[PDB]
Amino acid sequence: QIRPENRTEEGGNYIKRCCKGFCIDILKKIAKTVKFTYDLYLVTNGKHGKKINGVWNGMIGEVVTKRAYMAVGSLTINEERSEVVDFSVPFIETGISVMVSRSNSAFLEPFSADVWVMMFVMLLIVSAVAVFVSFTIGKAIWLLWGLVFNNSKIMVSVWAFFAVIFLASYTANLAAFMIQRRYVDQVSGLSDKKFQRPNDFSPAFRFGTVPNGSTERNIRNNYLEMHSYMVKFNQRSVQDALLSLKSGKLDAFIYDAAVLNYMAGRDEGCKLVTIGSGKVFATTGYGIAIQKDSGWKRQVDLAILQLFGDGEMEELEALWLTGICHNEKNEVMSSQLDIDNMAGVFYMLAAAMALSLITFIMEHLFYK
Amino acid sequence: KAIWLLWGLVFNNTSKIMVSVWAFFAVIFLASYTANLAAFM
Amino acid sequence: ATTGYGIAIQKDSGWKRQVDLAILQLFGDGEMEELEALWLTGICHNEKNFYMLAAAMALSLITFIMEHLFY
Amino acid sequence: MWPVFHLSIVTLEEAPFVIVEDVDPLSGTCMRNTVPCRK
Amino acid sequence: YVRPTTSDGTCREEYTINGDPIKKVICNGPDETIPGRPTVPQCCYGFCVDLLIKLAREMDFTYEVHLVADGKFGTQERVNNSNAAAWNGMMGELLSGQADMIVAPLTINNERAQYIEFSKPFKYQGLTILVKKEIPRSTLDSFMQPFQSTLWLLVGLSVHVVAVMLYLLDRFLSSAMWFSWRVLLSFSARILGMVWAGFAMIIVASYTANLAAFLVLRRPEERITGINDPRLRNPSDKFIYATVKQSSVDIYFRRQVELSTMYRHMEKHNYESAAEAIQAVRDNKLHAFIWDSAVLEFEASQKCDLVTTGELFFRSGFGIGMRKDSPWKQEVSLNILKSHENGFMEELDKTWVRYQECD
Amino acid sequence: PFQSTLWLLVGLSVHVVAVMLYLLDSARILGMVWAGFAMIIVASYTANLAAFLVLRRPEERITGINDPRLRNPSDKFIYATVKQSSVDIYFRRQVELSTMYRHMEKH
Ligand SMILES: N[C@]1(C(=O)O)C[C@@H](C(=O)O)C1
Repeated sequence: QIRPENRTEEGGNYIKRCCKGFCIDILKKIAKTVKFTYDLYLVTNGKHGKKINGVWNGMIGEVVTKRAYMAVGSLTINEERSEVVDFSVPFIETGISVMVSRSNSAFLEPFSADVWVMMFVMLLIVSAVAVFVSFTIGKAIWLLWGLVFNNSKIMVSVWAFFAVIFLASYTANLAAFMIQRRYVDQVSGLSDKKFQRPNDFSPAFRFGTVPNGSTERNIRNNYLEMHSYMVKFNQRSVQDALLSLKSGKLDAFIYDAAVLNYMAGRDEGCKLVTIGSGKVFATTGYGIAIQKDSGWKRQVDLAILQLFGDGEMEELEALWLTGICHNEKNEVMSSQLDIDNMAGVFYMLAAAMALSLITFIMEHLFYK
Repeated sequence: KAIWLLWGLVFNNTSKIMVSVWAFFAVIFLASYTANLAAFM
Repeated sequence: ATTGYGIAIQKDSGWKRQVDLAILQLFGDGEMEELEALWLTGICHNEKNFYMLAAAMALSLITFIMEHLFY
Repeated sequence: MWPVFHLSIVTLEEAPFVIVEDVDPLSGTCMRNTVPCRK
Repeated sequence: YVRPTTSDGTCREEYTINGDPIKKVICNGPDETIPGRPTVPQCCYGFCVDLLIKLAREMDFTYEVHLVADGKFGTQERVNNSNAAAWNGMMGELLSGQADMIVAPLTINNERAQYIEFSKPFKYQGLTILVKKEIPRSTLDSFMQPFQSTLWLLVGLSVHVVAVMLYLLDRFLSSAMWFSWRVLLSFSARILGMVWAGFAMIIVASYTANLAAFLVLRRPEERITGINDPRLRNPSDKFIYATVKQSSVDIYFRRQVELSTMYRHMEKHNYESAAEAIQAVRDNKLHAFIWDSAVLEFEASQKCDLVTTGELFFRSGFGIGMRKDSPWKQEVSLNILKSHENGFMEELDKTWVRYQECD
Repeated sequence: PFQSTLWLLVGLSVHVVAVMLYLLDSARILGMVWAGFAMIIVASYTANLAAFLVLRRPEERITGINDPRLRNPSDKFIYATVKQSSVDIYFRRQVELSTMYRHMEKH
C-alpha cells in the first residue's frame, strides 16, 4: 500500500507484486506442513527496521501492531527482538561480516629453513675440506655462497654441479609454490584493528554499512567509535555498497554473512570476497518473527527442523544460494605477478646483514 | 671478443654500465624464457 | 557404432511401446540425467600428466672449415 | 511364497548396471533398493 | 574435557596457551579406567563448562554438574519391550528429572525437540567427513633420478664431444678439458663453447621442467569430493566409512532410505565412541569417519594428519537441553543470544579452538 | 604491476648498497645474504613467468544444467532456446525448470 499514489480511497488501494526466493519457498514449505492459508504483504516503512526514540519500525513494528502474526524474510535474530517476540529455529547462518577485494616470504618457505641449515653445514664441511686442501676461509665461504647463488678442483666441480641442480630445483619449486598460493586475506581474527582505528593506517580505512539495520545496531552496541566513523560511511543499499566497493569509493563493506556470501558466489568474475574465508561475527541465524509465547511455536520449530531433516534445504541452497565460485576447487586464484611478499622477505634478508654488521662491529671492538 | 662477451652474458655462466644492463636484461630474458618453456611444456 | 542398451523382448511384444514411453519419460523429465549422475559418476575427470645440439656441432665443424677458408 | 501366479525378466550381471550381492543372513531378506532374484 | 582428580581431591591447575588459567568444575560420572563403572568425582572443563559458568554468572542460579551414565547423548528405544519405547542418554536424564538442564554439544533435531526444548544455538555446525592426510615426502632421491641418468650421462658425452671439437677447432689440452668440464657445471672453438653453454642452460631448464612437472602430484579429485562421492556412495571393501552408533548421526542416516546403503556400510564398522573411530582413522583402520564439524575441524586443527572433507552437509546447531515446562529456557536462550551479540562466543572459540600452526 | 615503485625501491636499494659498499671500503656474510637474496630474486622472476603462465581464475558463469545462473536466472544473463522444439518440451515438463522456461519465454 502507498500513500502518495492513490487511484481511490486515498491509500486504500494497494499495488500487487510477485515475491519469490529462498525464504519464500521456505515459508511455503513450512505453511505446507503447518497447513494454514495466509496473506502476504510488503512492509512500506523501511527495509528491516530498528528502534529509534523508543519506537519499533518495519516488520517487528507490524507485529507489535498485530498487523502481521508471523514475519518471514531476510530478518536477522538478535537479543533485543527476541525478548518481545518469538523467533523460529534458524534457517541459515548470517551475521556481521566484511566483504573486501585483495589486490595482492615464499622464498624462505620453499626451503623450510631446513635447506638453509643443511646447505650451511654441508658448505662448512666442504669449506673445511677445501681449507685443508683468516680472510681466506671467509673467501672460501664466499666461494660456497657464490656457488649457492650461481654467481680439490673435482670436489669444487661436483659441489658446483650439485649447487646448480639445487638452484634449478629451488627455482622450479619456488615458482610452483608461488603459483599454488592462496587463501590470502586481511584481518583473520577481526582483531587486526584496521577497521577499529582509522588513524593507525595512512590513509584512513573507509568502511560502512546500511543504516537502521541490525548490523548497524550491533555495530553501535559493541563499538562506539566504529559507529561514529561508519556513520558518514553509511550506504543507501547493498547494491550501492557493492558499487562503492567496486569503483573504489569504499575499502571494506560490513553486512549480512549470507547475503555477502551469495553476492560473492553470484558475483560476475568473483571480484569481491568475504573476510576470514567465510568468517562471520555475531554468528546470527535467520529466523521467523512471531507473536507472544502463546501460538504455534514448537510446531513451527519442528517443521523447520523437519525441513532440515529431509535435506531440501541443501537443494534450496543449491538453487537460490550456492554460487559458481565454489567450483574453484580449493585455491581461488593466482594473485598473478604483484606480490609484495618479496618486500616482506627483504626484511628477513636485511636482518642477517645487520647481524653481520653487528659481528663486524664486534670484531672491530675486539681489535680495539 | 665483444660479441663473445655479449653472448657470454646472454647465456648463464659506458661499457660496464651497458654490459650491466645487457646482463640484467639477459638474466630476465633467460629466466622468463626458461620458466615459460617449462610451463608451456 | 554408438550403440545403446535397450530391453530385449519377444517379437511383436505389446509391452514394447509402454517401455519406450517410460524410458523416454526418464529423458523428458530429466530423471535419466540424475540417475546416470547417481550410478555412472566417478571420481577422476582428469589426472596424471640433443639432436639440435649435435646439428650445431656439425655446423660448428663446417664453421671450422669455413673459418679456415675465411682466415 | 512361490512367484508363480507377469512378464518374467531374465538378466545378467554387468557392472555398474547390474550388481548382484549375497542375501543378508541377519536381515533374512533383501534391504533398501535391492530386489530379490533367483539363478 | 574430563580428567580424574588427584588423590587430594583438588583439581589440577591448568592454563590456555594464551596465558589464561582454565576454569574447572566437579562432575560425578563413569570412569573408563576402572573395570566396573561406578560414578566417581572428576574435574570437567571446557567450552560447555565455561558457558554454564557464565550462565550461572548472568543468572543467579547455581549448578550441580554430572556425567551421563550410558555415555551417549540421547536416543529413543526399547530393549525388552515391543509395546512402548523409552529415551536413554542425557535426554532420558532430562525427561526422568535426573537433570533439569543438559549442557553439552547436543545436536538439535526434530526427533529430540518433541520431548525437550532447545535453547538458541550457541554453536552453528554441521557434519563433515574426516579422513587421514599424509605429507607426500618422496622423490628426493627419486627426482634426482627422473632424467633417467641417460640424459645426464649424454650431457657428459656432449661435453666430451665439445672438448674434442674444441681441440680440432683450436688446431685449425688438459686445461682446455678442465675448462670444458667447468663450463658444463678460432671461430669454431667459440661456436663449440657457445653451443655447449646453450645446451647446458637448456639442460638446466629441462631439469626445472622435470622438477616442476614432478612436484605436482596425486591429481585433483581427492578421496572425498563432498557428501556425495563415488567412494562414499559405493562402499567398496577397500574404503571403509563409519560413524558412532546410537547417536544423532546414526538417527540421521537411519532416517533416510537414500542413506540406508550408507547405514548398511556404517553399521558393521560403527563405534560406540568417536575417540576410537578417530584413532582408527589416524591409524588408517577406518578410511573415513562422519561426525560433527565442530569436533572434526577441531581434530583436523589439532592433528595435521587428519583432514575434513569439504561441502558441509546437514546444517544444524548445538544448544542447552531444557524441559518445555521449565521457565529457565527463556532467559537461557536470551542469554545465549546476548552472548553471541557481545562477541563472547568469538573469544570462547578463539580459546578452545586452537588452530595450531603444526610446527 | 610492480607499479614502478618496487623497481624504484630496487634502484634506491642499489644506491644504498653502493653507499654501504663505499662506507665499508664479516662483509662476506652480508655479501652471502645478498647472493641468497639475488637467487630468491631470480626465482621470483621465474615466479612471475609462472604467474603469467597460470591464468587460474576463470569465472565460468554457465557450468551445467544445475548451475546457479541457470537454476536461478538473473536479468543480466539471458538464456534462451529454440521455440517449438525438444528444449521447450523438456523445460515445460519439469516445474523446477519451468521458471527457467519462463525466463526463456521472453528471450
Ligand atoms: N539483515 C540485516 C538486518 O537488519 O536484519 C540487514 C543487514 C545489513 O544491513 O547488514 C543486516
